[PDB]
Amino acid sequence: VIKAKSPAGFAEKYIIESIWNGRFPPGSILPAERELSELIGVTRTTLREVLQRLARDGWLTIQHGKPTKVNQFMETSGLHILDTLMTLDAENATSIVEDLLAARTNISPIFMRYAFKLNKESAERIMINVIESCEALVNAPSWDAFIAASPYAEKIQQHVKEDSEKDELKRQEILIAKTFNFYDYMLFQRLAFHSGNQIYGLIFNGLKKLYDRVGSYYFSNPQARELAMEFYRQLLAVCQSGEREHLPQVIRQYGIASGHIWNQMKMTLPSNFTEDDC
Amino acid sequence: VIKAKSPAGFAEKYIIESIWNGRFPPGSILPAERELSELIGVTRTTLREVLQRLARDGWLTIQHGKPTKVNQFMETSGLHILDTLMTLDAENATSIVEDLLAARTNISPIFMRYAFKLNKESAERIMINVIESCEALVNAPSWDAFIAASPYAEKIQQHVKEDSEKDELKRQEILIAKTFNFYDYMLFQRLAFHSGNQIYGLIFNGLKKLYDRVGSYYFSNPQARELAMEFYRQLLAVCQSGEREHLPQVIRQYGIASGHIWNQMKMTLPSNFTEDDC
Repeated sequence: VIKAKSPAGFAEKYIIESIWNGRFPPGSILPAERELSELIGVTRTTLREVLQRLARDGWLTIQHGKPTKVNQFMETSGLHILDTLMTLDAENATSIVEDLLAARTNISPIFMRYAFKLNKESAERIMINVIESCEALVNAPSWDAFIAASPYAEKIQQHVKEDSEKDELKRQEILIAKTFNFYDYMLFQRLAFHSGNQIYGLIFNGLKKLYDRVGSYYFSNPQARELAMEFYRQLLAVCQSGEREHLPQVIRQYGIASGHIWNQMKMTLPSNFTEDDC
Repeated sequence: VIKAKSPAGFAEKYIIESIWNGRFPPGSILPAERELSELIGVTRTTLREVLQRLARDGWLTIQHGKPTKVNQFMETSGLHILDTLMTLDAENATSIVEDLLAARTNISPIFMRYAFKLNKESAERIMINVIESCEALVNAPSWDAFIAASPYAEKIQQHVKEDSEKDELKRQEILIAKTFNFYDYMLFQRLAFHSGNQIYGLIFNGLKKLYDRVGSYYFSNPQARELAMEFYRQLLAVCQSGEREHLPQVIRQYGIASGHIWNQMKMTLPSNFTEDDC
Protein backbone atom coordinates (compact mmCIF):
# COMPACT_ATOMS: atom_id res chain seq x y z
CA VAL A 1 0.00 0.00 0.00
CA ILE A 2 1.12 3.59 -0.60
CA LYS A 3 0.51 6.58 1.64
CA ALA A 4 0.73 10.04 0.08
CA LYS A 5 -0.86 13.48 0.07
CA SER A 6 -0.80 14.29 -3.66
CA PRO A 7 -0.90 12.45 -6.99
CA ALA A 8 2.70 13.60 -7.43
CA GLY A 9 3.50 12.22 -3.98
CA PHE A 10 1.77 9.00 -5.02
CA ALA A 11 3.62 8.78 -8.31
CA GLU A 12 6.95 9.30 -6.56
CA LYS A 13 6.32 6.49 -4.09
CA TYR A 14 4.83 4.21 -6.77
CA ILE A 15 8.08 4.35 -8.73
CA ILE A 16 10.17 3.83 -5.58
CA GLU A 17 8.10 0.77 -4.68
CA SER A 18 8.65 -0.58 -8.22
CA ILE A 19 12.42 -0.01 -8.05
CA TRP A 20 12.49 -1.71 -4.67
CA ASN A 21 10.48 -4.78 -5.70
CA GLY A 22 12.29 -5.46 -8.99
CA ARG A 23 9.61 -4.04 -11.29
CA PHE A 24 12.01 -1.28 -12.35
CA PRO A 25 15.28 -2.99 -11.35
CA PRO A 26 18.49 -1.14 -10.40
CA GLY A 27 20.82 -1.07 -13.40
CA SER A 28 17.83 -1.15 -15.76
CA ILE A 29 16.58 1.61 -18.03
CA LEU A 30 13.42 3.41 -16.88
CA PRO A 31 10.51 3.11 -19.34
CA ALA A 32 9.81 6.14 -21.54
CA GLU A 33 7.92 9.03 -19.94
CA ARG A 34 5.03 8.60 -22.38
CA GLU A 35 4.49 4.99 -21.33
CA LEU A 36 5.37 5.65 -17.69
CA SER A 37 2.72 8.41 -17.59
CA GLU A 38 -0.15 6.12 -18.61
CA LEU A 39 1.13 3.36 -16.31
CA ILE A 40 1.18 5.54 -13.19
CA GLY A 41 -1.77 7.81 -14.04
CA VAL A 42 0.09 11.10 -13.72
CA THR A 43 0.35 13.73 -16.46
CA ARG A 44 3.62 14.31 -18.31
CA THR A 45 4.15 17.57 -16.38
CA THR A 46 3.58 15.90 -13.00
CA LEU A 47 5.82 13.00 -14.02
CA ARG A 48 8.68 15.36 -14.93
CA GLU A 49 8.81 16.85 -11.42
CA VAL A 50 8.70 13.38 -9.89
CA LEU A 51 11.57 12.06 -12.00
CA GLN A 52 13.68 15.11 -11.17
CA ARG A 53 13.00 14.57 -7.47
CA LEU A 54 13.90 10.88 -7.72
CA ALA A 55 17.12 11.84 -9.48
CA ARG A 56 18.00 14.40 -6.78
CA ASP A 57 17.40 11.79 -4.08
CA GLY A 58 19.59 9.28 -5.92
CA TRP A 59 17.00 6.79 -7.15
CA LEU A 60 17.68 7.62 -10.78
CA THR A 61 20.40 9.03 -12.99
CA ILE A 62 19.12 11.56 -15.52
CA GLN A 63 21.59 12.79 -18.13
CA HIS A 64 20.72 14.85 -21.23
CA GLY A 65 21.48 12.59 -24.20
CA LYS A 66 21.36 9.25 -22.41
CA PRO A 67 18.11 7.50 -21.41
CA THR A 68 17.16 7.44 -17.71
CA LYS A 69 18.67 4.63 -15.61
CA VAL A 70 17.67 3.21 -12.22
CA ASN A 71 20.61 3.42 -9.81
CA GLN A 72 21.98 0.88 -7.42
CA PHE A 73 20.45 2.88 -4.59
CA MET A 74 22.55 3.03 -1.39
CA GLU A 75 25.48 3.61 -3.75
CA THR A 76 24.19 7.12 -4.60
CA SER A 77 21.28 8.06 -2.25
CA GLY A 78 22.00 10.14 0.89
CA LEU A 79 20.97 9.85 4.57
CA HIS A 80 17.26 10.40 3.85
CA ILE A 81 16.95 6.87 2.46
CA LEU A 82 17.15 5.11 5.85
CA ASP A 83 13.72 6.23 7.03
CA THR A 84 12.29 5.32 3.62
CA LEU A 85 13.90 1.87 3.64
CA MET A 86 12.53 1.18 7.10
CA THR A 87 9.00 1.61 5.75
CA LEU A 88 9.76 -0.48 2.65
CA ASP A 89 11.06 -3.35 4.83
CA ALA A 90 10.11 -3.23 8.51
CA GLU A 91 12.09 -6.42 9.18
CA ASN A 92 15.32 -4.41 8.92
CA ALA A 93 14.03 -1.70 11.25
CA THR A 94 16.16 -2.74 14.22
CA SER A 95 19.47 -2.82 12.32
CA ILE A 96 18.71 0.65 10.92
CA VAL A 97 17.92 2.15 14.33
CA GLU A 98 21.07 0.62 15.78
CA ASP A 99 23.18 2.18 13.01
CA LEU A 100 21.63 5.53 14.04
CA LEU A 101 22.33 4.97 17.74
CA ALA A 102 25.89 3.79 17.14
CA ALA A 103 26.65 6.66 14.75
CA ARG A 104 25.34 9.29 17.18
CA THR A 105 27.40 7.71 19.97
CA ASN A 106 30.58 7.62 17.87
CA ILE A 107 30.44 11.12 16.33
CA SER A 108 29.01 13.08 19.29
CA PRO A 109 32.31 13.20 21.20
CA ILE A 110 33.90 14.85 18.14
CA PHE A 111 31.44 17.67 17.46
CA MET A 112 30.67 18.29 21.13
CA ARG A 113 34.38 18.70 21.86
CA TYR A 114 34.58 21.32 19.11
CA ALA A 115 31.39 23.00 20.34
CA PHE A 116 32.55 23.29 23.95
CA LYS A 117 35.90 24.69 22.75
CA LEU A 118 34.86 27.13 20.02
CA ASN A 119 31.32 28.07 21.06
CA LYS A 120 31.26 27.53 24.82
CA GLU A 121 28.64 30.14 25.70
CA SER A 122 26.20 29.10 22.97
CA ALA A 123 26.67 25.40 23.75
CA GLU A 124 25.84 25.94 27.44
CA ARG A 125 22.85 28.12 26.55
CA ILE A 126 21.53 25.29 24.37
CA MET A 127 22.05 22.65 27.06
CA ILE A 128 20.49 24.79 29.81
CA ASN A 129 17.45 25.45 27.61
CA VAL A 130 17.14 21.74 26.84
CA ILE A 131 17.45 20.59 30.46
CA GLU A 132 15.00 23.10 31.94
CA SER A 133 12.51 22.65 29.09
CA CYS A 134 12.53 18.87 29.56
CA GLU A 135 12.18 19.29 33.33
CA ALA A 136 9.24 21.65 32.84
CA LEU A 137 7.74 19.24 30.29
CA VAL A 138 7.55 16.18 32.57
CA ASN A 139 6.68 18.13 35.74
CA ALA A 140 3.79 19.98 34.10
CA PRO A 141 0.29 18.67 34.88
CA SER A 142 -0.45 18.40 31.16
CA TRP A 143 1.42 18.75 27.86
CA ASP A 144 -1.20 21.38 27.07
CA ALA A 145 -0.12 23.36 30.14
CA PHE A 146 3.57 23.15 29.26
CA ILE A 147 2.78 24.37 25.73
CA ALA A 148 0.74 27.35 26.91
CA ALA A 149 3.78 28.45 28.93
CA SER A 150 6.68 27.41 26.67
CA PRO A 151 8.40 29.94 24.36
CA TYR A 152 9.08 26.95 22.09
CA ALA A 153 5.33 26.43 21.60
CA GLU A 154 5.15 27.37 17.92
CA LYS A 155 8.15 25.29 16.79
CA ILE A 156 7.09 22.28 18.88
CA GLN A 157 3.53 22.40 17.55
CA GLN A 158 4.75 22.72 13.96
CA HIS A 159 5.38 18.97 13.94
CA VAL A 160 3.98 17.70 17.26
CA LYS A 161 0.22 17.23 17.60
CA GLU A 162 -2.20 14.46 18.64
CA ASP A 163 -5.80 14.95 17.58
CA SER A 164 -6.72 11.33 16.82
CA GLU A 165 -5.91 9.47 20.04
CA LYS A 166 -8.79 10.25 22.42
CA ASP A 167 -7.63 8.30 25.47
CA GLU A 168 -6.05 11.23 27.31
CA LEU A 169 -3.57 9.00 29.12
CA LYS A 170 -2.26 7.62 25.82
CA ARG A 171 -2.50 11.06 24.21
CA GLN A 172 -0.35 12.51 27.01
CA GLU A 173 2.14 9.66 26.64
CA ILE A 174 2.49 10.43 22.92
CA LEU A 175 2.73 14.22 23.27
CA ILE A 176 5.31 14.00 26.08
CA ALA A 177 7.42 11.50 24.14
CA LYS A 178 7.38 13.59 20.95
CA THR A 179 8.12 16.86 22.76
CA PHE A 180 10.98 15.25 24.68
CA ASN A 181 12.32 14.00 21.33
CA PHE A 182 12.03 17.57 20.04
CA TYR A 183 14.48 18.74 22.72
CA ASP A 184 16.73 15.71 22.34
CA TYR A 185 17.11 16.45 18.61
CA MET A 186 17.65 20.13 19.44
CA LEU A 187 20.48 19.28 21.87
CA PHE A 188 22.33 17.02 19.42
CA GLN A 189 21.69 18.93 16.19
CA ARG A 190 22.47 22.40 17.58
CA LEU A 191 25.64 21.31 19.36
CA ALA A 192 26.58 19.72 16.03
CA PHE A 193 26.25 23.04 14.21
CA HIS A 194 28.01 24.79 17.10
CA SER A 195 31.08 22.64 16.41
CA GLY A 196 32.06 25.18 13.76
CA ASN A 197 31.69 22.48 11.10
CA GLN A 198 28.37 22.67 9.25
CA ILE A 199 28.70 19.04 8.11
CA TYR A 200 27.93 17.65 11.58
CA GLY A 201 24.64 19.57 11.81
CA LEU A 202 23.63 18.73 8.25
CA ILE A 203 24.03 15.02 9.08
CA PHE A 204 21.31 15.33 11.74
CA ASN A 205 19.15 17.37 9.35
CA GLY A 206 19.27 14.53 6.84
CA LEU A 207 18.55 11.95 9.53
CA LYS A 208 15.79 13.94 11.24
CA LYS A 209 12.82 11.85 10.02
CA LEU A 210 14.46 8.64 11.23
CA TYR A 211 15.59 10.47 14.36
CA ASP A 212 12.05 11.66 15.15
CA ARG A 213 10.59 8.22 14.39
CA VAL A 214 13.00 6.56 16.82
CA GLY A 215 12.84 9.17 19.59
CA SER A 216 9.04 9.33 19.63
CA TYR A 217 8.88 5.66 20.67
CA TYR A 218 12.06 5.70 22.76
CA PHE A 219 10.99 8.60 24.99
CA SER A 220 7.59 7.07 25.76
CA ASN A 221 9.60 5.30 28.48
CA PRO A 222 9.88 7.40 31.67
CA GLN A 223 13.22 5.76 32.49
CA ALA A 224 14.61 6.81 29.10
CA ARG A 225 13.60 10.44 29.67
CA GLU A 226 15.22 10.43 33.11
CA LEU A 227 18.41 8.83 31.81
CA ALA A 228 18.57 11.47 29.08
CA MET A 229 18.02 14.37 31.48
CA GLU A 230 20.88 13.06 33.65
CA PHE A 231 22.98 12.76 30.49
CA TYR A 232 22.25 16.36 29.49
CA ARG A 233 23.35 17.57 32.94
CA GLN A 234 26.57 15.58 32.58
CA LEU A 235 27.29 17.22 29.22
CA LEU A 236 26.65 20.64 30.74
CA ALA A 237 28.95 19.92 33.68
CA VAL A 238 31.72 18.79 31.33
CA CYS A 239 31.55 22.03 29.35
CA GLN A 240 31.37 24.29 32.42
CA SER A 241 34.09 22.50 34.39
CA GLY A 242 36.47 22.22 31.45
CA GLU A 243 37.22 18.65 32.49
CA ARG A 244 37.62 17.77 28.80
CA GLU A 245 38.60 14.18 29.55
CA HIS A 246 35.16 13.35 30.99
CA LEU A 247 33.46 13.88 27.62
CA PRO A 248 34.24 10.56 25.88
CA GLN A 249 33.49 8.79 29.19
CA VAL A 250 30.05 10.38 29.61
CA ILE A 251 29.03 9.76 25.99
CA ARG A 252 30.24 6.15 25.95
CA GLN A 253 28.34 5.34 29.15
CA TYR A 254 25.17 6.96 27.81
CA GLY A 255 25.50 4.92 24.63
CA ILE A 256 25.71 1.78 26.74
CA ALA A 257 22.83 2.63 29.09
CA SER A 258 20.47 3.98 26.42
CA GLY A 259 21.39 0.92 24.38
CA HIS A 260 20.18 -1.55 27.02
CA ILE A 261 16.88 0.33 27.28
CA TRP A 262 16.44 0.20 23.50
CA ASN A 263 17.39 -3.49 23.58
CA GLN A 264 14.39 -4.09 25.83
CA MET A 265 12.09 -1.63 24.05
CA LYS A 266 12.75 -3.05 20.57
CA MET A 267 11.04 -6.33 21.52
CA THR A 268 7.76 -4.40 21.75
CA LEU A 269 7.96 -2.14 18.70
CA PRO A 270 4.54 -0.66 18.01
CA SER A 271 2.99 -2.35 14.96
CA ASN A 272 2.85 1.10 13.36
CA PHE A 273 6.50 1.98 14.16
CA THR A 274 7.48 1.85 10.47
CA GLU A 275 4.31 3.42 9.05
CA ASP A 276 5.24 6.74 7.27
CA ASP A 277 3.09 9.69 8.39
CA CYS A 278 3.34 12.17 5.48
CA VAL B 1 23.81 34.39 -13.37
CA ILE B 2 21.73 31.20 -13.68
CA LYS B 3 22.37 28.06 -15.76
CA ALA B 4 19.44 25.66 -16.31
CA LYS B 5 17.67 23.26 -18.69
CA SER B 6 14.00 23.79 -17.84
CA PRO B 7 11.72 26.67 -16.79
CA ALA B 8 11.21 24.96 -13.45
CA GLY B 9 14.98 24.62 -13.10
CA PHE B 10 15.67 28.28 -13.89
CA ALA B 11 12.88 29.62 -11.70
CA GLU B 12 14.07 27.42 -8.84
CA LYS B 13 17.58 28.86 -8.99
CA TYR B 14 16.28 32.38 -9.60
CA ILE B 15 14.29 32.26 -6.36
CA ILE B 16 17.27 30.69 -4.56
CA GLU B 17 19.44 33.57 -5.78
CA SER B 18 16.75 35.97 -4.54
CA ILE B 19 16.66 34.38 -1.08
CA TRP B 20 20.44 34.58 -0.98
CA ASN B 21 20.68 38.24 -2.00
CA GLY B 22 18.23 39.49 0.62
CA ARG B 23 15.34 40.01 -1.78
CA PHE B 24 13.53 37.21 0.06
CA PRO B 25 15.42 37.14 3.40
CA PRO B 26 15.75 34.01 5.58
CA GLY B 27 13.07 34.19 8.29
CA SER B 28 10.90 36.42 6.10
CA ILE B 29 7.54 35.55 4.56
CA LEU B 30 7.41 34.64 0.86
CA PRO B 31 4.74 36.60 -1.06
CA ALA B 32 1.58 34.76 -2.04
CA GLU B 33 1.87 32.72 -5.24
CA ARG B 34 -0.41 35.20 -7.03
CA GLU B 35 2.00 38.07 -6.32
CA LEU B 36 5.13 35.95 -6.68
CA SER B 37 4.06 34.89 -10.18
CA GLU B 38 3.75 38.39 -11.64
CA LEU B 39 6.60 39.83 -9.57
CA ILE B 40 9.23 37.47 -11.03
CA GLY B 41 7.39 36.66 -14.27
CA VAL B 42 6.91 32.91 -13.80
CA THR B 43 3.58 31.15 -14.48
CA ARG B 44 1.38 29.89 -11.64
CA THR B 45 1.83 26.29 -12.76
CA THR B 46 5.63 26.45 -12.99
CA LEU B 47 5.77 28.43 -9.74
CA ARG B 48 3.76 25.78 -7.87
CA GLU B 49 6.24 23.13 -8.99
CA VAL B 50 9.21 25.31 -8.01
CA LEU B 51 7.95 25.98 -4.49
CA GLN B 52 7.57 22.26 -3.82
CA ARG B 53 11.17 21.67 -4.91
CA LEU B 54 12.34 24.42 -2.56
CA ALA B 55 10.28 22.94 0.26
CA ARG B 56 11.71 19.44 -0.29
CA ASP B 57 15.25 20.81 -0.21
CA GLY B 58 14.70 22.97 2.86
CA TRP B 59 14.71 26.49 1.41
CA LEU B 60 11.09 27.14 2.33
CA THR B 61 8.50 25.86 4.80
CA ILE B 62 5.06 25.27 3.25
CA GLN B 63 1.97 24.80 5.45
CA HIS B 64 -1.69 24.63 4.41
CA GLY B 65 -3.25 27.48 6.38
CA LYS B 66 -0.18 29.56 7.19
CA PRO B 67 1.81 31.56 4.61
CA THR B 68 5.03 30.19 3.10
CA LYS B 69 8.14 30.97 5.17
CA VAL B 70 11.74 31.30 4.03
CA ASN B 71 13.71 29.06 6.39
CA GLN B 72 16.73 30.18 8.38
CA PHE B 73 19.67 28.78 6.45
CA MET B 74 20.69 25.25 7.39
CA GLU B 75 17.52 24.78 9.45
CA THR B 76 16.28 21.70 7.57
CA SER B 77 18.42 21.23 4.46
CA GLY B 78 20.61 18.16 4.16
CA LEU B 79 24.23 17.73 3.03
CA HIS B 80 23.30 18.56 -0.59
CA ILE B 81 23.10 22.27 0.29
CA LEU B 82 26.89 22.64 0.53
CA ASP B 83 27.62 22.19 -3.17
CA THR B 84 24.80 24.60 -4.00
CA LEU B 85 26.38 27.12 -1.60
CA MET B 86 29.76 26.71 -3.34
CA THR B 87 28.18 28.47 -6.33
CA LEU B 88 26.11 30.92 -4.25
CA ASP B 89 28.95 31.91 -1.92
CA ALA B 90 32.11 31.53 -3.97
CA GLU B 91 34.03 33.86 -1.68
CA ASN B 92 33.58 31.42 1.20
CA ALA B 93 34.12 28.26 -0.84
CA THR B 94 37.25 27.46 1.17
CA SER B 95 35.44 27.30 4.53
CA ILE B 96 33.14 24.67 2.99
CA VAL B 97 36.17 22.76 1.67
CA GLU B 98 37.84 23.02 5.08
CA ASP B 99 34.71 21.62 6.73
CA LEU B 100 34.82 18.66 4.34
CA LEU B 101 38.50 17.93 5.00
CA ALA B 102 38.07 18.22 8.76
CA ALA B 103 34.91 16.09 8.78
CA ARG B 104 36.60 13.36 6.74
CA THR B 105 39.72 13.45 8.95
CA ASN B 106 37.71 13.17 12.18
CA ILE B 107 35.31 10.34 11.27
CA SER B 108 37.76 8.24 9.22
CA PRO B 109 39.46 6.75 12.31
CA ILE B 110 36.01 5.56 13.42
CA PHE B 111 34.68 3.87 10.27
CA MET B 112 38.08 2.55 9.17
CA ARG B 113 38.65 0.92 12.57
CA TYR B 114 35.33 -0.90 12.21
CA ALA B 115 36.08 -1.85 8.60
CA PHE B 116 39.56 -3.23 9.26
CA LYS B 117 38.16 -5.38 12.08
CA LEU B 118 34.86 -6.65 10.66
CA ASN B 119 35.56 -6.86 6.93
CA LYS B 120 39.37 -7.07 6.91
CA GLU B 121 39.96 -9.03 3.70
CA SER B 122 37.36 -7.09 1.72
CA ALA B 123 38.75 -3.80 3.02
CA GLU B 124 42.27 -4.73 1.92
CA ARG B 125 40.91 -5.64 -1.51
CA ILE B 126 39.28 -2.20 -1.77
CA MET B 127 42.56 -0.54 -0.78
CA ILE B 128 44.73 -2.74 -3.02
CA ASN B 129 42.54 -2.04 -6.06
CA VAL B 130 42.61 1.71 -5.40
CA ILE B 131 46.41 1.80 -4.95
CA GLU B 132 47.08 -0.28 -8.07
CA SER B 133 44.51 1.66 -10.10
CA CYS B 134 46.01 5.01 -9.07
CA GLU B 135 49.58 3.90 -9.80
CA ALA B 136 48.54 2.70 -13.27
CA LEU B 137 46.50 5.88 -13.85
CA VAL B 138 49.36 8.31 -13.24
CA ASN B 139 51.82 6.07 -15.08
CA ALA B 140 49.67 5.56 -18.19
CA PRO B 141 50.44 7.45 -21.47
CA SER B 142 46.85 7.60 -22.74
CA TRP B 143 43.76 7.93 -20.56
CA ASP B 144 41.39 6.68 -23.28
CA ALA B 145 43.39 3.46 -23.49
CA PHE B 146 43.77 3.09 -19.71
CA ILE B 147 39.99 3.28 -19.25
CA ALA B 148 39.40 0.91 -22.16
CA ALA B 149 41.41 -1.67 -20.20
CA SER B 150 39.99 -0.79 -16.77
CA PRO B 151 37.17 -2.91 -15.28
CA TYR B 152 35.71 0.33 -13.85
CA ALA B 153 35.43 1.77 -17.38
CA GLU B 154 31.66 2.30 -17.49
CA LYS B 155 31.30 3.80 -14.01
CA ILE B 156 34.27 6.10 -14.59
CA GLN B 157 33.05 7.34 -17.97
CA GLN B 158 29.51 7.73 -16.62
CA HIS B 159 30.56 10.90 -14.78
CA VAL B 160 34.10 11.50 -16.06
CA LYS B 161 34.27 12.96 -19.56
CA GLU B 162 36.11 15.71 -21.43
CA ASP B 163 34.73 16.21 -24.91
CA SER B 164 35.19 19.98 -24.93
CA GLU B 165 38.93 20.37 -24.35
CA LYS B 166 40.65 20.13 -27.73
CA ASP B 167 44.22 20.46 -26.43
CA GLU B 168 44.93 16.78 -25.78
CA LEU B 169 47.60 17.53 -23.16
CA LYS B 170 45.24 19.69 -21.07
CA ARG B 171 42.56 17.05 -21.63
CA GLN B 172 44.81 14.35 -20.16
CA GLU B 173 45.49 16.51 -17.10
CA ILE B 174 41.77 17.06 -16.43
CA LEU B 175 40.96 13.37 -16.85
CA ILE B 176 43.84 12.22 -14.63
CA ALA B 177 42.66 14.57 -11.87
CA LYS B 178 38.99 13.53 -12.12
CA THR B 179 39.85 9.83 -12.32
CA PHE B 180 42.20 9.96 -9.33
CA ASN B 181 39.36 11.67 -7.46
CA PHE B 182 37.10 8.81 -8.54
CA TYR B 183 39.36 6.28 -6.83
CA ASP B 184 39.85 8.51 -3.77
CA TYR B 185 36.08 8.75 -3.26
CA MET B 186 35.85 5.01 -3.82
CA LEU B 187 38.43 4.35 -1.09
CA PHE B 188 36.71 6.52 1.53
CA GLN B 189 33.09 5.71 0.66
CA ARG B 190 33.61 1.93 0.25
CA LEU B 191 35.61 1.68 3.49
CA ALA B 192 32.81 3.68 5.08
CA PHE B 193 30.24 1.09 4.02
CA HIS B 194 32.62 -1.71 5.09
CA SER B 195 32.29 -0.37 8.64
CA GLY B 196 29.03 -2.28 9.03
CA ASN B 197 27.21 1.01 9.65
CA GLN B 198 25.50 2.36 6.53
CA ILE B 199 25.38 5.90 7.93
CA TYR B 200 29.11 6.45 7.37
CA GLY B 201 28.80 5.47 3.71
CA LEU B 202 25.66 7.54 3.23
CA ILE B 203 27.44 10.65 4.53
CA PHE B 204 29.82 10.38 1.58
CA ASN B 205 26.92 9.76 -0.82
CA GLY B 206 25.32 13.05 0.25
CA LEU B 207 28.64 14.89 -0.04
CA LYS B 208 29.58 13.36 -3.39
CA LYS B 209 28.84 16.35 -5.63
CA LEU B 210 30.90 18.60 -3.32
CA TYR B 211 33.52 15.85 -3.04
CA ASP B 212 33.91 15.58 -6.81
CA ARG B 213 34.11 19.37 -7.24
CA VAL B 214 36.91 19.63 -4.68
CA GLY B 215 38.81 16.52 -5.75
CA SER B 216 38.80 17.36 -9.45
CA TYR B 217 40.81 20.48 -8.61
CA TYR B 218 42.71 19.06 -5.62
CA PHE B 219 44.10 16.05 -7.52
CA SER B 220 45.30 18.21 -10.42
CA ASN B 221 48.29 18.72 -8.11
CA PRO B 222 50.87 15.92 -8.59
CA GLN B 223 52.07 16.34 -4.98
CA ALA B 224 48.51 15.75 -3.78
CA ARG B 225 48.24 12.55 -5.81
CA GLU B 226 51.58 11.30 -4.47
CA LEU B 227 50.73 12.15 -0.84
CA ALA B 228 47.40 10.34 -1.22
CA MET B 229 48.91 7.17 -2.71
CA GLU B 230 51.36 6.99 0.19
CA PHE B 231 48.46 7.49 2.60
CA TYR B 232 46.54 4.65 0.93
CA ARG B 233 49.60 2.38 1.31
CA GLN B 234 49.81 3.35 4.99
CA LEU B 235 46.14 2.49 5.52
CA LEU B 236 46.62 -0.88 3.84
CA ALA B 237 49.60 -1.77 6.04
CA VAL B 238 47.71 -0.81 9.22
CA CYS B 239 44.79 -3.04 8.29
CA GLN B 240 47.14 -5.92 7.50
CA SER B 241 49.21 -5.54 10.68
CA GLY B 242 46.29 -5.02 13.04
CA GLU B 243 48.27 -2.36 14.89
CA ARG B 244 45.13 -0.39 15.79
CA GLU B 245 46.92 2.44 17.62
CA HIS B 246 48.74 3.48 14.43
CA LEU B 247 45.54 4.25 12.48
CA PRO B 248 44.68 7.56 14.21
CA GLN B 249 48.30 8.69 13.75
CA VAL B 250 48.30 7.93 10.02
CA ILE B 251 44.92 9.63 9.45
CA ARG B 252 45.69 12.66 11.65
CA GLN B 253 49.05 13.23 9.95
CA TYR B 254 47.45 12.94 6.52
CA GLY B 255 44.80 15.49 7.52
CA ILE B 256 47.55 17.96 8.41
CA ALA B 257 49.66 17.42 5.28
CA SER B 258 46.75 17.46 2.83
CA GLY B 259 45.42 20.47 4.74
CA HIS B 260 48.62 22.40 4.05
CA ILE B 261 48.43 21.48 0.37
CA TRP B 262 44.85 22.78 0.30
CA ASN B 263 45.98 25.83 2.29
CA GLN B 264 48.03 26.75 -0.77
CA MET B 265 45.72 25.48 -3.52
CA LYS B 266 42.86 27.60 -2.15
CA MET B 267 44.93 30.70 -2.98
CA THR B 268 44.85 29.77 -6.68
CA LEU B 269 41.27 28.59 -7.25
CA PRO B 270 40.47 28.13 -10.97
CA SER B 271 37.76 30.44 -12.33
CA ASN B 272 35.39 27.52 -12.95
CA PHE B 273 35.81 26.02 -9.45
CA THR B 274 32.54 27.36 -8.08
CA GLU B 275 30.71 27.02 -11.39
CA ASP B 276 27.23 25.53 -11.66
CA ASP B 277 27.87 22.38 -13.70
CA CYS B 278 24.28 21.54 -14.60
